[PDB]
Amino acid sequence: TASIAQARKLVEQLKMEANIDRIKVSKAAADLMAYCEAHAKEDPLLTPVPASENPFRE
Amino acid sequence: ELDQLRQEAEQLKNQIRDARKACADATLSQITNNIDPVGRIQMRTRRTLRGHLAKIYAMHWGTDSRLLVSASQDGKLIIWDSYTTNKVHAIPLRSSWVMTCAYAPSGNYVACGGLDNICSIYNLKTREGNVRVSRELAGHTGYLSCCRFLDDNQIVTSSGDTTCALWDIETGQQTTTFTGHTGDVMSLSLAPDTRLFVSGACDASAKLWDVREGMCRQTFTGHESDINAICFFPNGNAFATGSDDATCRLFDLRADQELMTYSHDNIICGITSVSFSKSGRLLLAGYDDFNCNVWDALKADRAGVLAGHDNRVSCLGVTDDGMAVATGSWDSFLKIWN
Amino acid sequence: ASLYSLMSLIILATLVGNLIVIISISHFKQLHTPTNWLLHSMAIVDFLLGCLIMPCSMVRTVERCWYFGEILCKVHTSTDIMLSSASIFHLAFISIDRYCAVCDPLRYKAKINISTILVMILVSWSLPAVYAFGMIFLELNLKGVEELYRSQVSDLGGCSPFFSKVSGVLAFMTSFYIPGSVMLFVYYRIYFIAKGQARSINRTKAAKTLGIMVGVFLVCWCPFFLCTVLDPFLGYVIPPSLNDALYWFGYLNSALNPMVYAFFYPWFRR
Amino acid sequence: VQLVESGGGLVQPGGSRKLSCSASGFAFSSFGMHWVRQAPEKGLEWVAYISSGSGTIYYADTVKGRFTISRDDPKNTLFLQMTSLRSEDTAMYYCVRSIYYYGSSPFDFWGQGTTLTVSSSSDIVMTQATSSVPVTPGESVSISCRSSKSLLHSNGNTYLYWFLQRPGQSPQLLIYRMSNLASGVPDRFSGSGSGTAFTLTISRLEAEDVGVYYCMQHLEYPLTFGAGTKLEL
Amino acid sequence: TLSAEDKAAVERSKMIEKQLQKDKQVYRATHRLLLLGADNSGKSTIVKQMRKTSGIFETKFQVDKVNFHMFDVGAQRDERRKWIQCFNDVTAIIFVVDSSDYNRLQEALNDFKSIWNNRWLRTISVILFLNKQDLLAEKVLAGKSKIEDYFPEFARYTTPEDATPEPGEDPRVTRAKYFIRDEFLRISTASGDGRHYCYPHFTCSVDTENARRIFNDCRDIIQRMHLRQYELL
Ligand SMILES: NCCc1ccc(Oc2ccc(O)cc2)c(I)c1
Repeated sequence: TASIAQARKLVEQLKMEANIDRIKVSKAAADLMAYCEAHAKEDPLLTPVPASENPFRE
Repeated sequence: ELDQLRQEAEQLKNQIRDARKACADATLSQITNNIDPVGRIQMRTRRTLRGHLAKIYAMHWGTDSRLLVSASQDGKLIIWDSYTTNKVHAIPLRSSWVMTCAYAPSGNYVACGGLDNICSIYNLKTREGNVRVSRELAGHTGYLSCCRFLDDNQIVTSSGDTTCALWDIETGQQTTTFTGHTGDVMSLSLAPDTRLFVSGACDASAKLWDVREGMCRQTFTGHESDINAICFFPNGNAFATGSDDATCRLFDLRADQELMTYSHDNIICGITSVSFSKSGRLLLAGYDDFNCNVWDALKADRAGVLAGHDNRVSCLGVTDDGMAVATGSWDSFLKIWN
Repeated sequence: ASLYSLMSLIILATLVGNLIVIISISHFKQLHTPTNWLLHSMAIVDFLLGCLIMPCSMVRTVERCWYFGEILCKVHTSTDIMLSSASIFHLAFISIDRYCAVCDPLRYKAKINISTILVMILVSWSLPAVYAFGMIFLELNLKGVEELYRSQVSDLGGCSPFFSKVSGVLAFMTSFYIPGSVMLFVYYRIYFIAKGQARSINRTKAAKTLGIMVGVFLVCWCPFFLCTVLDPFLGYVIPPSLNDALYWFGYLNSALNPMVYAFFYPWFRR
Repeated sequence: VQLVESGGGLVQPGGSRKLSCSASGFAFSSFGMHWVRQAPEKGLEWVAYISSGSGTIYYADTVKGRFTISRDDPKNTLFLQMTSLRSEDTAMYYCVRSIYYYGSSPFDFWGQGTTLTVSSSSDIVMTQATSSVPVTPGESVSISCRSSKSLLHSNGNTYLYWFLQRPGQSPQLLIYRMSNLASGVPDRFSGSGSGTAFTLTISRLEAEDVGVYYCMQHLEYPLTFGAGTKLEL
Repeated sequence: TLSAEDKAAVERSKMIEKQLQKDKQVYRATHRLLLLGADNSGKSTIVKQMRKTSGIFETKFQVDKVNFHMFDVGAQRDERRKWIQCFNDVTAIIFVVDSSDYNRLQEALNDFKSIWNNRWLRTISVILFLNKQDLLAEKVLAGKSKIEDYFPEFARYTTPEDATPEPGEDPRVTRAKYFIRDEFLRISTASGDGRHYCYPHFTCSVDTENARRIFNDCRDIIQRMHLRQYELL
């Protein structure tokens, strides 16, 4: 019967994902936030550029 | 027997859930509450592209931030010039039921596919002045739903037979096959370094895959309905999804836990497509309500509405340098905002 | 004093409706079907009628005199005729389009395209243009009755249009029977078909929209065109008061056209 | 991808002949066609031009009322009509394919040419200071071109072309828009400029680099050619 | 558009805009239909008489100088919820039912109920075909099979007065045929609120008259749609 074979592979795959290293949740909050200020000065959508440096004027 | 295997799977799931719960330390909203809000964003339509007959399903920006390609329900591919509003190419398709389209990073090829269960590759740079098909990728059982280029000889396709695959244009053979999903896969996203990719299916789950290894590494859950579109954060450790329950979530690869939720009580429709800005500060998502809401990726506050379409928005796209944003809709009209 | 206010409401009511329909169709991309272009042209025509013809005719009716020249009376007669014919032709073409849509369901989109609507629009503005100016300026209608006609209108300084016996019949059969019979035939056939359909689907709204269209048209034009025809055949007895009265039923028809052809429909109301 | 021309010969003054250029191997109906004249011992010169849709036609200021151009899409054949040939109307004629869109490379392929012998202002002036120079097989070579007006446009494009016709064969294309390299050209040729003066730099050198280099511009469409510099090894 | 290259690009764009006008006319004159059924239902035989992991099939037929395009779903999974929203603008949907097996009729009624109530399939009429009618006649004359064994309500049924039994070979055959038809009729009329309709028909093995039936049904469907829009219905 192939029913046992299908469940056997499913059990093996689940235990592989359980052995991973997890970082602190609040630690990833700072890393995600830090990238925002480091690139906020080069975001045309965030800061509306004047009508002279954009190619979509008029 | 099947009795002990089910209990073992359940207890592995319980252990994983307990580990994830213990990993939780604090909410990102609490950390971000001490930053001033972005404010009010007001974009206006700068260009309008006309010429499509039937409904528009997908589009993709070019790497030069000037050219783009769009697909229509009538079986036509059109390449647009965003600056001068000119038309460069018009490629008729053998099958009119196309559902996705892609543009090569090098700018030499384009791809499309649909209910025909075939992914086609078109060559744009030929000695003779005409666009001709190069290879057709056959082997999938369901309908093609998404496709993204890796280089001039590698492509990743998503199909409705619950399986993903990695192809090789030179040989036309399935190099790798990805299995595990129970429902059909609707969308996929690629990382900037092209080492890993994610996808979402109708089983309300998302999985992370390894290109060389061909095996799943991590799984994400939390949505109450099917997944319609997925986008990947610029850093490389996060991604966002969109579903039909008026709800979007952000997931962290390293933290293995759901982040804040972007939803509103005045929205009862479903999300069709999602995208990020160049700096990842603003989140843009299309909906069934004919509008394109703009959210704050850090404070979960909606700031900006992109209205002007006469039907549902089916696709979105943010250019490489962040100069503009393009939207598509079922009214066969494309609008460029700024 | 009461008479002035009565004719002032008609002038205000026309321009408003026509400018609304002329904006709603040029700006909104949803209503870019070939069918709406003819409605847009008709709206432009009655806006022009309302913003040219109505004011001077008013001073005139009231002063019971025309103190603005003789190289202007002629211009007015010619632009009043021309613009009435364009509106009637637009109505007839609308009826023809409705018939084509109703009686040919599987070939409506193929036969009714932009290339036919454009031809219809040209034809409607051009055909009266080569007719009204030619008969007024070259005087196709004053032949043989110059003495009596002038004795009646020129000696008194009037500006009322004058017409002869055969010029009159021409007028009738080009600006009333030719579009008047079309409409009627089309809308008689359009009623019996709808009846059967409802019978079947159930085994009427047709009697209430069609019966209104026909009726508005005919109250506004049957008395005026007929009187004119018999006016010469009897001995020119109509008083000028009754004559302008008859006149104020064409301007009434151009006021009520758009409230009947645009707002009565859910699609556009939305 | 090959072009064949027919016609030519020797005729008496005041005669008339029809020249044809036959295309084969590509979608001829989507490329514009040009006629380029070259005297036996002089440089190149533009003649006429017909667009892909036949909606635009230009003629040289030298002759406008005597030359007629025509094309036929179904059989892929170009035509040229000449009436009342003069003494000056003796040179080599070529038909040049060209397509115009974003990122395109016009003037990429040339024909073989047919000879025709006849018995006896506001345009931008393009000049080349030098005409010949001996070099070493392995050193660097610099070729300079000059213009009487700024070729830079408001958009940001500089319309400069390099051809380098070989001594005995048809011309080719090396650099288009003063900065972009062609397809089959080895990655050793380069070009640079500032707006009025331009230079062509060749890093290495081989026996196949012998030839005459030509200078052309496409700013406001006078289509004036340069003088040409010959290289001997 | 000041430069000549920009003008040529504009001309090319205008050419592209003019071949996209011919397509419109052809699209505005065609009608699209969707074909649905099951393994037992002989839809393949019907589409063959009308005339690899393939995804979708296409069949073309013409009647009275009117072109119809029909799309048959090929090798696909058992789930149809997702891709059914791409056919919300077709003229009509053709459904084929095999009236020869038992509880396969029950599956057909379940599928018809599922399709009829679909939200994305509103404003779409359904044409119903009852295929393989000769097997039904041959399966009741020999006995050995009773409808009442599966449907207990067959006993409390009779031939309606409005019935028109053109063959009239046996009253039992007509009774069973009208019971089977009236099942689908009651399912169809259970809802709809007059926006869409059902057109059942009796189809034989060959039945070389289905094209006329489809033409008449499509004609009837578009006339009611136009009468609803101009308020006459
Ligand atoms: N609008 C009512 C005032 C009015 C309008 C038009 C008129 O002239 C004609 C127009 C068309 C014809 O076929 C014959 C005559 C006249 I006289 C009076």
